[PDB]
Amino acid sequence: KKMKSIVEDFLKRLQIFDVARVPDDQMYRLRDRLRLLPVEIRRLDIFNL
Amino acid sequence: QFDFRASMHMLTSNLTFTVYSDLLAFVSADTVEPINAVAFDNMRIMNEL
Repeated sequence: KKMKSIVEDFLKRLQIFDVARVPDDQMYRLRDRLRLLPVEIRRLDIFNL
Repeated sequence: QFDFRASMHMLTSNLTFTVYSDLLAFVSADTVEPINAVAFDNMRIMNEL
């Protein structure tokens, strides 16, 4: 699985940015920084079911 | 002058065979999917995905 499309839709819905001129590095660099964050309590308890 | 006993021989060879050039046509060749390709350390190249 390639996770460019997960972080691409992250920046579409934050309405400020223009995604068509964002290169590929900043999407896979935003990934490696957003992966260290802990999952919050309501979406994590769904997964454990 | 022509001596018959000194000029008659008995030659020996094979019956039949076939000579094949291009030895690598007897080799079937397939390739793993390129996303799953690994280097010498059995670790995947292009860890960027």
